[PDB]
Amino acid sequence: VHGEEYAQKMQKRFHQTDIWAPFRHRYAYMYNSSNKNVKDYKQVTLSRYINGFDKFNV
Amino acid sequence: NTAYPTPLKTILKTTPAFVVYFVFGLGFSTVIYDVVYHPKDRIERFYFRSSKFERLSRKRDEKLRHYFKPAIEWQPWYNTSTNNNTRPLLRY
Repeated sequence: VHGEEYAQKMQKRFHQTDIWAPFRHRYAYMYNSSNKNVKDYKQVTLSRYINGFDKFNV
Repeated sequence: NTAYPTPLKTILKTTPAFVVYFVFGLGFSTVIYDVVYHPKDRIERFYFRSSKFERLSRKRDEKLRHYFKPAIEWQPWYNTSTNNNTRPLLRY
């Protein structure tokens, strides 16, 4: 809506286009840079006691 | 006469205490196991006990279910106006 040249100027990040450096707010460190809990805090505190929270990857 | 040897009879006095201790300890361990074994249909290994490749395979489906579908099906009016949304995978 603000001009075709404006959009490509705003969506442009790197002069060189042969390097992939995706945007990240932060970088993970724990668990060899991974996530152990991929659930909400309520699911975090309830899945340890209550059944029906884990979908049983088989 | 077929009585017990004297050294054995003295130490036999403490045996019922050992028995009740074993009963209580077995109950404690069994309750811990059962509480752990109910939500997960098996005794789940600790996440940090697996290799780097294993850690990705065990959490891929949960990532897809919790963060991929709501993002690929996102609409501007889907979000709640109360600002209490689901938290990011990495907290910044």
